[PDB]
Amino acid sequence: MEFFGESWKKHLSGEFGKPYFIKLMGFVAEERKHYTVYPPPHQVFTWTQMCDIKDVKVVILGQDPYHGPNQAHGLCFSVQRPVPPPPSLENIYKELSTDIEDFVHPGHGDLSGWAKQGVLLLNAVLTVRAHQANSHKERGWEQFTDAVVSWLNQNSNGLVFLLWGSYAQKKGSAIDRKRHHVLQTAHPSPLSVYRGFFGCRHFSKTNELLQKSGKKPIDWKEL
Repeated sequence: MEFFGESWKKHLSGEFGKPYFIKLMGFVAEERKHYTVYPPPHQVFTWTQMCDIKDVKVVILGQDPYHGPNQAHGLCFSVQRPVPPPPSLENIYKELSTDIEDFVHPGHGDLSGWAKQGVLLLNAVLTVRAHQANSHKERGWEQFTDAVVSWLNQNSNGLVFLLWGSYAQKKGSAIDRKRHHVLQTAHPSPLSVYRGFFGCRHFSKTNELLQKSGKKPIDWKEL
């Protein structure tokens, strides 16, 4: 697989030969003949290029990639310059400013700095037709990302999973809470942020949990 991180390729290569995945790649290829699909080919697996698979420490599960021009770049919640941070990400920064004492709003929404430190920003569906939310759901991506979550669940220890919102909580329902830490709350979207996300303190809690398992904490201000 191209544009796919080496360490990830070594452990997930088995998925590449399965019927559902081969069908999925065919479907996405067909879609790109007739539509603009985001993210562009080289950014569909950005989440595998930022850090080694064994350096993953924290997992944040998302649902669908952004469907507007230049927004999605392979990481959930993240947008690259010059796109302004979406409402959900602004709410994430708000929580961070009250939770992590040294947090400074960077004025952009590119979360590459977190990905570099082992924060896996994984969407459940990895492509989308331009301007059409959820247009690529149930074509095989969910099985693939379930396989990625299953691999981490069984081959890693002491990961922190942040499950925000209904979709993420369902997808993360299979995580072994004896081996990993699971923090749950409402989605940071303006529509639900007041249902628990504000005040969840997931960022300091994550660092506290990482230390107790002997892992290096995330420097959340490092964006």
